[PDB]
Parts: sequence; C-alpha cells; structure tokens
Amino acid sequence: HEEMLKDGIRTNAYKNAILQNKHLFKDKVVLDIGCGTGILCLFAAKAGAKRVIGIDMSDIIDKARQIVSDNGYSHVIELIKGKVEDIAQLPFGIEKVDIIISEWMGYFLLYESMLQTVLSARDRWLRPGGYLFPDKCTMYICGIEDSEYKRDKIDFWDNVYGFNFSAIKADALREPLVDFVESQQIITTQSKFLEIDLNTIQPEDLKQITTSFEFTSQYQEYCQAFVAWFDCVFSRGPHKPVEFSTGPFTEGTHWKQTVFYLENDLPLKPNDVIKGTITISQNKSNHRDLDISMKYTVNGGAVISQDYIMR
Amino acid sequence: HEEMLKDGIRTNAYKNAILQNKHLFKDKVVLDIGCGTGILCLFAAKAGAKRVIGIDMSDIIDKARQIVSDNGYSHVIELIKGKVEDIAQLPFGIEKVDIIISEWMGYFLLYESMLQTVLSARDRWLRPGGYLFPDKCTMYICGIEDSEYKRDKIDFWDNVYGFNFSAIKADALREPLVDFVESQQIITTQSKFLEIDLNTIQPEDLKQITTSFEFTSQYQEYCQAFVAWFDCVFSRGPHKPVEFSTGPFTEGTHWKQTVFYLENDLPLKPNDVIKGTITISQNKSNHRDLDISMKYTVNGGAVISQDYIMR
Repeated sequence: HEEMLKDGIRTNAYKNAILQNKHLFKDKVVLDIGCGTGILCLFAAKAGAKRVIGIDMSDIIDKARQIVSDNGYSHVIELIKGKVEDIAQLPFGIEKVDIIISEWMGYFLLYESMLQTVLSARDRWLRPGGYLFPDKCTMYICGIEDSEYKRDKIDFWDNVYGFNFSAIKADALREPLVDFVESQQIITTQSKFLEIDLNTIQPEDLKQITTSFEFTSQYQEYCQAFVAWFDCVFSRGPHKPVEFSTGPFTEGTHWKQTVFYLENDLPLKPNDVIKGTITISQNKSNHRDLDISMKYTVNGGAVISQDYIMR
Repeated sequence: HEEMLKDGIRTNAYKNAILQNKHLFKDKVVLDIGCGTGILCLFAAKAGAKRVIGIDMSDIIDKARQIVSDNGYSHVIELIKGKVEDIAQLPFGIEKVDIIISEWMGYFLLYESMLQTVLSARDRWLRPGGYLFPDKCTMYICGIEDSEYKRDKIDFWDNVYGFNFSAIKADALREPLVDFVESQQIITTQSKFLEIDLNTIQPEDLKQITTSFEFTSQYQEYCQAFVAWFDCVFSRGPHKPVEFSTGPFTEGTHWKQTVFYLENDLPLKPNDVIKGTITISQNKSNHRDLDISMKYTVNGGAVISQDYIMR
C-alpha cells in the first residue's frame, strides 16, 4: 500500500536537495534508510553517487530492485531487506558512509518516526562531518477556531441516538487528530517550540522532551484547539538551503497537521498572551505510543492542563 | 481507532430494523458479533430483548462495558472478549440464540468480511428459523468514465521525475480501489451479479464464487473501470423491510465503492452489450487476500480478461 503514496511537496524537496548538488554527491557512498520503491536512491545515483545502499522491508525491496534495474542503476544501487538493528554490517565490506538519506519525520514529527533508527545508523556508519538529508526540523504551534468540527465530532458523543457515549468523548479529547486545517482558522500568532538537529542530537535527549511555546491572540474568539506542524530543512550539504513545510499555509503533505482539542474552549481577546509548556515522551505501557502533556496560562492566569496520548 | 467511526447511513438502518420491531425483540436472546462500543446491543436491549451477548476484542469490550453501564443495561447486555472460534460456549449456560446481529459486510462485500464467522455462529447457536440482522446483500456492477483519475494515478507511474516506474503500474491496475465515485460517471446500465442470503448460504459455497453480469452502454465514451457496490436488506424479521445501499446514488458509507481499473480502456458505443464473468476466491498464498477475476465481451467480441487481488 505505501508503495503507491504520492507526496509531491515531499519528493520535490528531496529531489532538489540531491539533484541540485551533484558536486556534493559525486563519488560519495550514500545510505538510504526506509527507501521504499527507491526514488531517492535513483536521485542519488543520478546525482553521481558511486554507491547507494537502500534498506527497507522484504516485499517493497523486491519491487524497488526491479525499478532500479529498469532504470539502469543496479551497478550503483544495492538494496537490502530488514531492520537497521538486525543488519550486522553493510554490504561489500563498507564500514562508513558519507551521506544518510532518510524520511525520519513521523506524524507530529515524533509519533512513529524513524528518528531512533536514523540516529543509530548515524552513530554506526556516518563519517565525521557526513551529511544527513534532511537534518533539521522545527515545530510550530498556534491556536485555531474549530467549533464546527468539535460540535460535530466530539460533543456528538454526549447523545448517540439517545444514548450516553460520554466515555468515548474523553478518548476523543485525549487523541490528537492528524488532519488538515485551513489556515483561515488560525486565530493566534505562530510559535516555534521545538528543533531537532540530527547533526548533534543524541538518543538520550529524546527520552523526555521539555519545551515551551508562546503566542498572542489576534481576535475575540473561542479557541477549541491548538494545531501543530513541522518545517524541514536540508541545511548542511546543499549549496542553497532546501526546505519544505507541513503547515496549513502551503500545499498539503501526507503528514497533514496535528490538532490538539482543548477540554474546555479558551475565551480569547485580542492581544491575550498564551504561554505554555509541552512535554513529550514515549508511553511506558506501549512504547509505540506518544505521551504529550500541555500546560498553559493566559495573561498569567490559572494553569490549564491537558494530557494526550497519540495511538 | 474503530471505536470512533460514525456511519449514519449504516447505523440508522440497524436502528430502524431493531427499534421498529420491538414486538419481535421482546424477550428474545440476541447475539451481536463484532459489537464494538455496543450501540446495536443498546438498540436490542431498548427494543426489549431479555438477554444480549456482545462479542469483540479486549480493548473495545472494556469501553463498551462502561457505555452499557452508563446506559442502564448491564442487567441485560453481557459482553465477552475474544473470537467466536475461541469461545467454548456462550455465558450462563445459554446454548441457542433467537437473533444474530452482525456487521459482516466487508469491502466489496467479501474482502476481510466476518462472513465465515457469522455463518459459524449461526450453525453453532441460531435456533431453526431464527433471524440474522441483516441477512441479504446484493452486489451491483456498472461501467464508468474515469480518465482523470486513471491518467493522474495510474499512467503517472510511467514517468516519475524522468524515471520508469512501470513495475508499479501493473500493481495499481491489479489492486481494486476502495473509493467514492460520482454517480454522474456511470456510463452503462447497472447489473445485479451476486446475492448472499445468510439464511441459506453454506461455507462451502464461498470457496469459489462464479457468477455473471450484463450491462448496456448508454454513450459513446471510453470506459476506464467497472465500479461495484452492495445493497443490504433486513429481510426476515422486520414487519416492513429495512434496507440501505453502499452505491454512488445515495449518501456515502464507510464501505464507499470498489473500482476495478481496466488494463486498456474499453471503446463503447450506445447500446453496446457488455457480458461478463466474475470469479471470486480466497487467495492461496495469503488467505486474507481476495482473488477476483473478470472476463467479458462487447457484443460477443473477443474475450478481454483481467485479474485482481484485493490486499
């Protein structure tokens, strides 16, 4: 199924980062984590890499091997099946690589990401000073008006054909929504609240992420939710930076946005200052789940708290 | 995740079939296969069943137990975890039930359905003459014009940033698409091609389904695909029949429609007669996959053949 995903904004960014930098890729040894059908391997080979190693799961690697052969790069691109953890060593006696390509960003950047895997491949195989394509992501958050969706899809559970489905409402509030929002719904300024630099970040830094955000209301309005997204930069390597956004002001990507519904709507007035804290950690019961807690104030008022689990 | 699906057309049909037939449900013993959060159990209890047994998987049964308790029916509704196959016997010494409620229909009716499970629960537990809510489904097929989607999403694979992704095109053609189509795309009459009556069908009948269809072109047009859907009837039990459709002329359901792209577009003229054969069987390599082969003629011309695998 993933073998047929089309994300033009995504792929166009990788294409420019690689093919606009042939000078950089010429005779490098490139490793592609989670290569899928192999398009980024093909970009790397066309950019002049001398060796591309792509890793992914058995069935999709079989298809990519055929695509690489139809495109005349079997001599350059080698594709191996399995997880990075289970690979004792790279093929052909190769011990180091010059460039790691990956698509590590998950939903909300960190939900079901390949971040831990890319960091491990980096530590094992990247040469000092080698390049991660891409290497920086920045997360943004802001407040939106979203009462139609909240009434139709969250309050809906109070009266389901006359029955009380309140127990489901608590879960709807707890689960961040991966969905598109229209930029015209934004009612506050936009706050940067997280940066991940793959050049320097360490696995230990990702056990507990504690950060802050601050934005200002622009309207008299009730706020039903905060929406978050990330921008992505190919910062070291390209000769002019290449970046793309997953936010609501530009073309959609398969990451969409992430929507955090508030338990109680926030009465906002123009120039109200919302200051908050976000903690992110892997869920202890199910390590594939993500615990996200928020705490915030409006003009220094009482602390509103809310806890989320991405599952 | 399934705990939050809203399908109004679906649920409204079950609601009318049950609550418009309190006379029938009064003091019956009802079994609900795949009950989810429990709304149909609640309908059955409100309709006057004396005992409702709901079956589903562990985590969703925990939520439904709370919803049943908040709605005052714990004395009527008992919810058990697990698969029907792994349940040695029904609770409380109950050996027979009067009514089986289920949502057995899968995509394209038969892909990942609960059909085998409901038939097994029927044979084990339904009293002779007992009721299956619902018990009949009829499948329809017709031809559509769909060149914009075919060019954008199937021909797309011939030139992916200059690269040849043909190997992916073969797979796109082989995989039926579960998606909505607009009724205005239909360019032929509609053909009934399958009926499943849970009152009489036997498991052996579902190892190889061989059936036929016939429809007539209404336009001079190229046909890119056949679309199929099913209608569903609560036939024995209700005092006036209750039915709903998953077709493109009425409100959408979560089943959408199923689209079968032709390898080569079919040149159609008004009143051309398309006669065909559909065989359906479980895939031998992966029993969760569905093999669907079609063979058809236009005015008795050469046989066009096409094979599909729903995965």
